[PDB]
Amino acid sequence: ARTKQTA
Amino acid sequence: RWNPSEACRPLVDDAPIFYPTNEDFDDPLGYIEKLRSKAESYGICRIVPPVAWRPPCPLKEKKIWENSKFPTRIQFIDLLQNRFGFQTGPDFTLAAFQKYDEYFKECYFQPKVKDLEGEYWRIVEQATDEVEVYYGADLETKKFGSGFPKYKPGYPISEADQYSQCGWNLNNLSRLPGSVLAFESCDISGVIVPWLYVGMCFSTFCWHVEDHHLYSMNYLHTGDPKVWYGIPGNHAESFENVMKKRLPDLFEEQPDLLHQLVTQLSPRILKEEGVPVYRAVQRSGEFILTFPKAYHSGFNCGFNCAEAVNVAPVDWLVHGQNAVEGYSKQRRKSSLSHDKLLLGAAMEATYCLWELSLSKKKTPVIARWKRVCSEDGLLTKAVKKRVQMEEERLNHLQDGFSLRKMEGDFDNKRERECFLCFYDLHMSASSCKCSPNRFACLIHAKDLCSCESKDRYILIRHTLDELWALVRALEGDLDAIDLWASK
Ligand SMILES: O=C(O)CNC(=O)C(=O)O
Ligand code: NI
Ligand SMILES: [Zn+2]
Ligand SMILES: [Zn+2]
Repeated sequence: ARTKQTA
Repeated sequence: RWNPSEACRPLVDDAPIFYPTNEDFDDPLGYIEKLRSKAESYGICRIVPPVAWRPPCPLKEKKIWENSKFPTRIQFIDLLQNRFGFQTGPDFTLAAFQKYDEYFKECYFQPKVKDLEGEYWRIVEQATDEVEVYYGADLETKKFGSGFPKYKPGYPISEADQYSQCGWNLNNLSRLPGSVLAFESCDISGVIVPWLYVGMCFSTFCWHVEDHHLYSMNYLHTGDPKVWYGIPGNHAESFENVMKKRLPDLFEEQPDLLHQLVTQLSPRILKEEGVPVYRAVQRSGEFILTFPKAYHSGFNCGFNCAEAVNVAPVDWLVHGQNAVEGYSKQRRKSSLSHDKLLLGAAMEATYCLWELSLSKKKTPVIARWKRVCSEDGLLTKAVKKRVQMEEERLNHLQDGFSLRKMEGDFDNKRERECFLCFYDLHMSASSCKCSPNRFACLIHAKDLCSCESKDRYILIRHTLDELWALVRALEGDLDAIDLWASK
């Protein structure tokens, strides 16, 4: 949704 | 499978290690601020909590330890440098994953930190065999639970409660007064609500930099050490260049490789390319702090469980700026609304100045906000730069455009972004009669349509006069302070 990065 | 005679442990300078007193520990943001001048040039640092500060981990409840299922992803360590993403791995529990880690280390090594290090980089740099591990990364603590305690009202008083309200509890750090993330209403996952990292041996988090160049705080709850390598922020670009230089084909294939978090490069090569790298060994019960735009990477020495979260003191505001601007040029989507945080900070500070004008009692919060705002203040400088940017951007608009004052609920609910930049438009937006609910930034208002200016308008949240009034208010303009204390 609103988020930090994931590889 | 282990081959110590061919180990490739990179000989890297240590990141500074800090031992805060209880006093220092009572004020997380203040302590981080004192840390800044001493360790910002290192990119990362290791923070050992005062003796006997060891908050209980709720994840160790066997109700969660043995039952709470979490996803993992598969990492081929031998592929991290020389060769793409991580594929879906099997589900695990903490118990299960620890057991498989024990099994793995037993098979692979039949083991201290430098041995594991040398062997890890052995696998990465040189590639005898395929080594395949799992990582339970970026797990939502609102889904899984946090490694820190929470308050339970009906139960007897405990030290657990004190930990739950402690500032270094990562559930509380993001929105401490002094951190502009407090002005983001949404509980953004990862940025504001802490994320969980369950690890096994060789579990990697590849080279990356926090979103919006934020500060990163990482607490290792339990398990084996986590090895970190960090680059100073002021060498970020250099690092990047070296990547482009040392992995040409991977960047020909994926020019956006850096933001993909699947590529690892050895600190040895980095040192031979002139990039300063600093090593840190995070053990159980310890913190690791990452500074703005500080590229960092690292791996796990075995089974562990970490918890990370972003934080944003006022000094971050200049970097957080660059970031979003950079994002605009990269035409990459953001994770938060920067102008919301900046304006929010300015509004809180103005509120405090207004309180002082009423000869209200000076609290620690009021003091902290006053300290960062005046013609020398970091907050004042940030706001000033933003307003200047606004005025130039508006100045560059050709005459025709109409103004409509943006209604406050314009970013609530919906993130609004430049159709081309993905620049967050919390402060300004441009549009035409061609495209309702489709906007551009003030820099790309030109590129929106083909229509003449008759049809062109601009949503403005605050008039230029009001913004400059804000800058003056931070500098002590009492009328301006009165003005912005009303908003
Ligand atoms: O520990 C990990 O797997 C990765 N951690 C981070 O990126 C961090 O704390 O900022
Ligand atoms: Ni990180
Ligand atoms: Zn744009
Ligand atoms: Zn148009």
